[PDB]
Amino acid sequence: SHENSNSATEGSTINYTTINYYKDSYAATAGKQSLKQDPDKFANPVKDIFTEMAAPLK
Amino acid sequence: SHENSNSATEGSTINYTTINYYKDSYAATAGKQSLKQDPDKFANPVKDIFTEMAAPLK
Amino acid sequence: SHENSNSATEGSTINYTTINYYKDSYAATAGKQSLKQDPDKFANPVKDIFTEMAAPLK
Amino acid sequence: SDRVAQLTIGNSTITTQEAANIIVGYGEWPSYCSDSDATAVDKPTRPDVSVNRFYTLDTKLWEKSSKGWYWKFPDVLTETGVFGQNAQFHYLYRSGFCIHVQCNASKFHQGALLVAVLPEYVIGSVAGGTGTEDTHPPYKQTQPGADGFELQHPYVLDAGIPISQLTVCPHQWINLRTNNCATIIVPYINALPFDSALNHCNFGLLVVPISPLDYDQGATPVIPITITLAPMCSEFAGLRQAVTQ
Amino acid sequence: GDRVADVIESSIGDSVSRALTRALPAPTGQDTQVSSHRLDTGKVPALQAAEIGASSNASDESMIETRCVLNSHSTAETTLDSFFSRAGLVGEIDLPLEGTTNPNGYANWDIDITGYAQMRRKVELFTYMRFDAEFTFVACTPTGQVVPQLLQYMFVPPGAPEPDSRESLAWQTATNPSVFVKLSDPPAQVSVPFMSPASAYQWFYDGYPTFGEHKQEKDLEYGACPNNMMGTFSVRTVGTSKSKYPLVIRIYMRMKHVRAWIPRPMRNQNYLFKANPNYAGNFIKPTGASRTAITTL
Amino acid sequence: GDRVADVIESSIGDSVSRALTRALPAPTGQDTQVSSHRLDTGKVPALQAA
Repeated sequence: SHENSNSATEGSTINYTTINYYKDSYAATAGKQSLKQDPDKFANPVKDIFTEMAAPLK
Repeated sequence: SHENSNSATEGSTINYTTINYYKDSYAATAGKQSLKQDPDKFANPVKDIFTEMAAPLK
Repeated sequence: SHENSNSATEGSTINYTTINYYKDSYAATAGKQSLKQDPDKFANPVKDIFTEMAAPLK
Repeated sequence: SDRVAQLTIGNSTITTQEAANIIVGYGEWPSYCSDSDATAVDKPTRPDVSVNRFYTLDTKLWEKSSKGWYWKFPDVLTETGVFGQNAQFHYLYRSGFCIHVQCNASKFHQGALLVAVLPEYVIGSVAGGTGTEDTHPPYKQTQPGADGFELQHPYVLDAGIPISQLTVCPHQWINLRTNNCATIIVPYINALPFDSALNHCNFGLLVVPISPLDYDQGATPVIPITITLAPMCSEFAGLRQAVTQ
Repeated sequence: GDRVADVIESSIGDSVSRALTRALPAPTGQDTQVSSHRLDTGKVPALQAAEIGASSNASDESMIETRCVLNSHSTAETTLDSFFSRAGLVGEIDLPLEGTTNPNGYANWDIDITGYAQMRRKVELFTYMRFDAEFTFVACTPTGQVVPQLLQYMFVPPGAPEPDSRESLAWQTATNPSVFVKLSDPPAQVSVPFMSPASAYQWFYDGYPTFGEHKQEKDLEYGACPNNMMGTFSVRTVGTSKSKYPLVIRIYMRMKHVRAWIPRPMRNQNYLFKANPNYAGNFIKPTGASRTAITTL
Repeated sequence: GDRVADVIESSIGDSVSRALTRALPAPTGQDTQVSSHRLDTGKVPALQAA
């Protein structure tokens, strides 16, 4: 398997290999991906952060 | 995989293996190659080379 | 790969393996072979051999 | 300070002390030529430095209405001198070169020349000029001799060759600002290893004045330009008798 | 023994083509950064002029300053050498049932890149070349439909006699292998390697490929070499079942394993024969259209 | 923090009216005497043309 790829799309957490019926390489299964979500800024735009013990509002 | 090749084209920097659907061997992917360029002689034909500190012209 | 062959043709200098699309085994590539030649007896049928230093003829 | 030359033969010679420097080629090492691939297997020889020296071949004039000139390489010296006879009776040739063209202009004179060495160039002949009527060009344009031959159209080089796209070859300028003489360096290149000196034509020079010659009336009308060449470390193969066939 | 030293002047160390110059490799290289205006010496490679690379004894930019630009472009896969092939019409031929241009029932065509100068001149921009080639013959009806007929393809290796009849010996072509194709099978797709007698194909070549003295008689061999070529291709219908429909073929061309040299610049004129330096001198036109003035269109 | 160095080209050291030239003081000075005609080099400051 002396062959490399010419793709620059990143964002993989596990190494994996691919094999294609065509001469190219990335046309096979893209692999398994997880799910990520972070809606904090969408509903909570607060700059003044208090300590965990203290109440947020006066 | 008890099989050799009958090709004499050189210029490879990494070892790699090939597999072909025909009986021959080199018809598969040729592999990944880098890019090399050296235009020095094209525009700078100077034989008298000075040291790095000294200026080139008098 | 629990399978043997039923061929008795010898004259191989390197071990190698074969795989066939048919049920038989030897129909694939025969492998790479070298070139050997020995024309000594064809033109030089001399029984009386002298030493390297001495001339062949009196 | 390696722009020197020691030259003396015949009765006159030309050397320089503070010339317009030199042009280097390919940044490379010295070497002989491939020997273990010819049709035969006989050992080669080495003619060394027996006859290689400079005699000028022509002193080309530059005038008001210069249209262009050139030469045929190595047809310039293939017919004259002991080198001429050697090339005639010997089949294979190879050597390096150091082209030195003498080109001076006075205080009065202004202008420049377009001297381009063009290797591998398939010659653009007259071919009847128009070429639509099958009247083949005579032999008086295939073997002109020591006179060279006159090129027809500058900006197409008799073959459709637009001028601004000649930049590929080593390009030189002739100006009193630039040079009192020009230097050209070319090694031996051929798509095939061995050939005869009468069938195949390697290349030739080309000269077309990039700028028209001008001067206020009362000065010299023409400008002579001198050319000589002497191959360095020449080696000839296919050694045989003085037999053309 | 070892007494005279006349020959010792030699320079053993043969590397490349004949010359006399010398150079030397280096392990590593050099780098440079950018800065602003300052009057100092010793280390100042910040700006680069391709020829001069310094400042003249008359200042160039004493009045104003400059700016900077950042890069975000990649050049890894921008090479064209082999991938430069795109769409374009190529050419076709016909084998009718009844016709005058083909009184024999078979068509033998000389294989070459000289097919149609329109697109070949794009590839003909070079002189010395090593490449792989591909020939595709697609068969259909002259009307544009498909009909289930019986066709096959015979190859003509170079050196074989050119057939002069439908029953010539050239059909046996003992050393030529056979391809198992039929109209039901996909159309022809044949690879052609590089079997040039020389290192590259000869188009821009001034010479005489035939031995003997050169005369006016032996001038036609420019471009059309009877024997130096890589052969032709002959097409006919074999078998007792003769086709009842006329047929047409389209020929598709593609190049692989690019390796080129000898850059040769662009041509703005037309030929009249193969590799003919002759040109329409009476109607020479520049490579581009000019204007009465450059200031305004 | 300290990441970009665009402004660092400045030349702090303000002394006098705006300019860009630079010089440096010296602790001591130099002297010269007189002599007669002689063909020699190295030390010959005897005469002075302004």
